[PDB]
Amino acid sequence: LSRVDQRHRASQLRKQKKEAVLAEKRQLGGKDGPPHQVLVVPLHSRISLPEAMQLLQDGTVHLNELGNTQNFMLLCPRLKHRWFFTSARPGDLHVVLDMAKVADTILFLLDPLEGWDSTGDYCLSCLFAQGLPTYTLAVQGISGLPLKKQIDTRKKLSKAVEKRFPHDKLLLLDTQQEAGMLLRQLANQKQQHLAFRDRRAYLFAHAVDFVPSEENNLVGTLKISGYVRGQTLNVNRLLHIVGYGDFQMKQIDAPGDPFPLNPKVLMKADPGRQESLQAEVIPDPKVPKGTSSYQAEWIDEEAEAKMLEKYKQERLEEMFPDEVDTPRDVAARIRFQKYRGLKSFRTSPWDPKENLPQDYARIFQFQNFTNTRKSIFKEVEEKEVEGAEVGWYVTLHVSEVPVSVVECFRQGTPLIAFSLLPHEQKMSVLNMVVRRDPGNTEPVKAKEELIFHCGFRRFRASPLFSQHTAADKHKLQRFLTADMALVATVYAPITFPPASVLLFKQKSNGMHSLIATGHLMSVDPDRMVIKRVVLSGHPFKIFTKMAVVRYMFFNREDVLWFKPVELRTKWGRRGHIKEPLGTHGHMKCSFDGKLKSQDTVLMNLYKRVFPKWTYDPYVPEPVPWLKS
Amino acid sequence: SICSTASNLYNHPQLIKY
Amino acid sequence: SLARAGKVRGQTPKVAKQEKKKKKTGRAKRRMQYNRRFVNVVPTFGKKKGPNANS
Amino acid sequence: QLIKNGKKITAFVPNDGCLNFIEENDEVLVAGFGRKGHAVGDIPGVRFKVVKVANVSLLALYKGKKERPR
RNA sequence: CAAAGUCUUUGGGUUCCGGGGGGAGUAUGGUUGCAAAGCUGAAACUUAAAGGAAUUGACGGAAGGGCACCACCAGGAGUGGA
RNA sequence: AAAUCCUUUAACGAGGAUCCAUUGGAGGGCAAGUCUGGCAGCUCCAAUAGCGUAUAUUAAA
Repeated sequence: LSRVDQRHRASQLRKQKKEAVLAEKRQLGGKDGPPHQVLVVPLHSRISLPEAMQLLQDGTVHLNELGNTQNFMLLCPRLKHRWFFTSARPGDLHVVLDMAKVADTILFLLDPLEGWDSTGDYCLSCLFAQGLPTYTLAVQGISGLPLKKQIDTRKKLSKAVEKRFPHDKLLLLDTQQEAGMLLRQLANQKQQHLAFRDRRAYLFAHAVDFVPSEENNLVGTLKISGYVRGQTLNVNRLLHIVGYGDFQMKQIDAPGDPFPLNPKVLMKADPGRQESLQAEVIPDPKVPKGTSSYQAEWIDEEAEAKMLEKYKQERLEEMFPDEVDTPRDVAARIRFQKYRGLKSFRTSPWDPKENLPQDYARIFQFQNFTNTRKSIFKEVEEKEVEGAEVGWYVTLHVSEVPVSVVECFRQGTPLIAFSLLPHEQKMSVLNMVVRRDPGNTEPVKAKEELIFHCGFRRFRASPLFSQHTAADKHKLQRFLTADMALVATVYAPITFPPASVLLFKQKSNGMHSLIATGHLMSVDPDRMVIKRVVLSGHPFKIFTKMAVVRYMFFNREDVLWFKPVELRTKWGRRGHIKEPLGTHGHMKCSFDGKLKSQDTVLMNLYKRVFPKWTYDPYVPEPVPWLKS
Repeated sequence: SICSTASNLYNHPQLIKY
Repeated sequence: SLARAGKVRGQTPKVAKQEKKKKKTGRAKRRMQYNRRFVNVVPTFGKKKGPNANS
Repeated sequence: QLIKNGKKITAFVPNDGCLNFIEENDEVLVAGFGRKGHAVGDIPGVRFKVVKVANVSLLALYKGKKERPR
């Protein structure tokens, strides 16, 4: 407690934090980092990115290319730094979302006369929702105008971008010295540590070779040679490629770096005893002929029609909460067979181990999720496994890929490869909290077949949408509500949070249009969804606290079937039913308040609901996106 | 036989007990 | 004990906005607020109907 | 937890349902409440009304005028 | 209240000492004492009141009266039994 | 210095869905709703091209 000793404490704290920062900066880019990787996204159409990249290219270049795309290595010892540029087109939703989830600094190129473009807006909302590693804006046509329109064009840019990107300066690119300034900029930049990527180990694919087992098998050894950017990739673990499912690999080896900072041997084998294997599901499989019983007891455009009927049902289930018109011919206790009423929706119990389908025999339920996650992340952090470290230019010989993967890479599509943590390939019940972007106003029903990006995956699925409360019973939603945040639920592979939740929908022929976006809640089948049904009525005889209501049933013993379930009333009154009277649907009901003639007596019925089993892993190849 | 039934607890998923 | 999260926000009937015209903004609002009070005033015996006299 | 000293802190989120906006391990500009360190009238031992969640505010997220990077 | 007065019309000299209520006269330190303890003396946190004078109406598990066989006594008829 | 802005000026540039004004509030302090629906609309208030919130500090003290 003095002038000197507390300044000394300030000195110790500065030493601690600067040591932490110089620990985390040198190990990303350079003589330990793999390279520093920059992805390039223009937005408009007027950007001639060959002119951009040829201003940007120069140091020493090392020019790779692909069939269509053209990524390359860049090296300068002057800054002692490795860049790896990779160019992309917006709208190419598959390619951009597959290699900006493993990119490490995103460079947005912009036209001078306006900000985003609509295809770029689409990709921009996608990249916002799956996590920006680091953005850095740029423009190209500013030198072509003298000072007047130059300054005013920059002001129009900073006004047209600060409604989306609230604070950033526009580093212009006209000269190759502007490229030098841009590279000096992108060397020293605070990397937002994306929390999903660091908890695993992921390779990019710099080169792909293929050796088939037999060529008619169309299965064979894949050869991914690239760097390692995550944790220490262990060899007993599995591997996933983001476009073509998950599959277990055979050989890791470390050939030399083809491109150093300045100018067949393997370290590990498989052994299958410890190597976890591909068990995607549970691997275990004198009355008279005349008289009655009475005296005997004394003894193209159909799609638009479907759309307009969906808008009708969103009106009839959004003007109204969950109103259901009553059946008339079938006995109304049979069609509502497995329904039971709760007195209070929050409080009254409901056994979570009661009515499990034949498909709940094919899931892995965690007992304690949070501590198992802490144990797995604790083994990730403070341990060292026997596999190769970060930065190691390694090749993986993967045993069991098909050939069309190799052909899609020879097109120019990027492959990635991230390993799995223990219990990440098995299927269970996934719960995603999610909201709706105001880009699409299309109705999205309950069991719509959609496409998910839940944490570096790509799969068609069929959810059930829910209220998002931290209680036991959660209500089923019957449409995607345009402004609340809901919970979708799907049979799917299990994935440890955090993870971004993209959802898009086929408009027509591969036009994946974005609808929903969010993050990954607790994954467990115990969260049971409760589907509600409101049965309506009308109080056509009104006495003091007792009323006769019709149009809610049509038999008599239906009321004898739904007898203990309490009514409720839009004016707040909480009564419950007495005897029925009619042979048609009619009943007397006790109440607490007096009943208005402008009333709608209505009861509630509940069941447990659960999603359908669709985990078709393949996703159809998207087309370039355009405006509606 | 009106608003109640059996529905006992039988067959669950693979619980990875922490 | 985290009980619930956002129960009253998304469960209102989400009534959107109607259509009106603009206010006069700047000086003409002061001309209106002067003339609405001190020119076409009604002589009032107790002054109980306020500026938002809503039943 | 804060950054700049290592103190751990309970802080408050103002509006309804806005706890859904925040996920664990996210940069939060914690701001204090107004009675200079005393608690609010209703809440025991809670000092600080959080404003910003990852360089946008809660008053935009509560009105939906912006979107949240992560 | 003959001072608890001469005090916003605020200055006769002069010592100690109080700044919401708790935490608390606790800590901890110094000091005295054989000891118990005495003197001096915090803070973290918590709470919107704690308090001081005076001032009024319902319930009485408070008391007195007064009435009634839709109360009792003395009794009748009973009902309640089939 | 050479310019830009400012000033002077030719030409185009105004019907209200435009060339559109927000930020806070409407139980009291404290200005303004016992309006309508389950926080929103409508109306109104103070300021107004500025207004909130946090913190230091001063007056009220």
